[PDB]
Amino acid sequence: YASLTEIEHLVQSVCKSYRETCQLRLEDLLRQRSNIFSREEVTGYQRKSMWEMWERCAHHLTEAIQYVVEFAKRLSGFMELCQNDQIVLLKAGAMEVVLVRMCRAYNADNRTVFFEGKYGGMELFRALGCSELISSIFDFSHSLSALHFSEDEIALYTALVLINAHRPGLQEKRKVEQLQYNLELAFHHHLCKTHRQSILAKLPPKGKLRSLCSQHVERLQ
Amino acid sequence: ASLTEIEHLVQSVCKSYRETCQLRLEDLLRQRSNIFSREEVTGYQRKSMWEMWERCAHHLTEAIQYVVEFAKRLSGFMELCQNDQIVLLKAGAMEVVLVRMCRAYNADNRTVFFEGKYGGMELFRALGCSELISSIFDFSHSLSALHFSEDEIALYTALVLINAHRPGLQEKRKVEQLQYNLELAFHHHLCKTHRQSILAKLPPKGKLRSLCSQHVERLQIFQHLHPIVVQAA
Amino acid sequence: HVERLQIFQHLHPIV
Ligand SMILES: CC(C)CCC[C@H](CCCC(C)(C)O)[C@H]1CC[C@H]2[C@@H]3CC=C4C[C@@H](O)CC[C@]4(C)[C@H]3CC[C@]12C
Ligand SMILES: CC(C)CCC[C@H](CCCC(C)(C)O)[C@H]1CC[C@H]2[C@@H]3CC=C4C[C@@H](O)CC[C@]4(C)[C@H]3CC[C@]12C
Repeated sequence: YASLTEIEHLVQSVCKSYRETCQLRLEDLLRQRSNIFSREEVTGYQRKSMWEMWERCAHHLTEAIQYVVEFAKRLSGFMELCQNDQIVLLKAGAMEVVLVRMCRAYNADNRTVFFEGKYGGMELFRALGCSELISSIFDFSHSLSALHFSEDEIALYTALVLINAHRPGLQEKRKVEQLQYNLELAFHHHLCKTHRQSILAKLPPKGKLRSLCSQHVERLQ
Repeated sequence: ASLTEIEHLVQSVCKSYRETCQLRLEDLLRQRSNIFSREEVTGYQRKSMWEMWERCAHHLTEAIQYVVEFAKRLSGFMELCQNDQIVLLKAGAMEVVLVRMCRAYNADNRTVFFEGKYGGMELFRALGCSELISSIFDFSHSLSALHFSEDEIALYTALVLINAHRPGLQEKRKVEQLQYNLELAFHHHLCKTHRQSILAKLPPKGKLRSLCSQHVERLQIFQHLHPIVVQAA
Repeated sequence: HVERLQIFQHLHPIV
């Protein structure tokens, strides 16, 4: 890139890409916070078979991954990567991006997540028999809520979750590095322009995204 | 090698198609009297090319999903490496959609089941490519002449997919082994049902390819001027 | 990791 104005064009493009593919608009998530499942509705979910709850969740997770893939395709140089690397980057990082995106759907005031039109807590998922997995991701969402992530910060952050030249299997590792280094500078530049460089120490640590998703990537479908 | 294993392969490939045929033959036939009226056809023709492309791209994308699902259930396909699976499906998935189309094509009145009703090719006027549309309507018409059974479609589209000559395969021997066993299943099942007469009436491998090559050029310029995102199953 | 295929199907839904 070799200039600071091109980096700003990157920042704006990454943020426009995320605005177009964020799936659930933030302002709509916020107004919906007062819309919460009743005890009867929660009980209806808990009586469902694990198989029905898994089919619902697999559906919502597939749709979520689709929006992430669309986000990556719009990242400035992602489509210039060979097809192998685009697949490697997405299969390694799309779950993690989905987990980062979940903090927008998460209400820390009552520890509920937007699920199928309303907010509910983790007891909504009891039939899955996955208390610790579900509990791990509400807690992680709870941590990220404290950062009060803006939309552009999430955009820039999830771009770096995907464009990670450390993913094993990459055929053109150098190309991804140039993409990664420029996105990193964009992230740091943008944080200084908004006086938000304090988040850089508060982000989730190395491999905490990987470890949380690697605990979930084990399921029979 | 035994005929017991070939017959089991037949039964399995047929079961896979039944579960991924997307539209039940019974429903397509029962819906034949449900035709778009002149005004509804006018409504389709008044649409912009972009609105027609978005709808068509949506229904085609859904069609591909069912074809991918059918592939995954073919005995031995998921034992191929990830690269060869991708190679086979991208060379073949559209060819399979073109074959599957003849189930939704009524030869009596030259209509296709599209979005709930039957209509002719005039439905797609807004797209501005009546030559490409005529080609696939005529190809469907020819396949309809054959009265493909559901199991003939299943076994024939399996071999459209499982083609060891696709460029870029890494384990061509493993695909060769799959293609041969499917050829045995297809040829045996034609004898069991006394349908060996369709082998010579099928379109040669080049006609599906040439017909789909004619459309993929218009589909990629249309997809990159504005794309589409569709829910899965 | 998502399987390579599903990830391909998200990348190119029409190919
Ligand atoms: C690493 C995680 C991301 C894994 C998904 C967790 C959870 C269910 C897990 C079931 C299992 C059997 C695997 O244990 C899924 C189910 C539905 C998902 C939500 C669907 C839609 C959205 C909208 C999107 O804008 C942000 C993310 C969010 C809220 C998903 C979060 C993850 C959920 C709850
Ligand atoms: C098979 C392809 C080689 C040809 C696609 C033709 C057409 C769109 C053409 C627009 C273009 C700009 C490319 O000229 C598509 C659009 C909608 C498609 C149908 C949707 C669903 C089904 C059900 C499935 O069970 C069998 C096939 C069928 C009928 C599709 C046929 C092809 C259609 C009409």
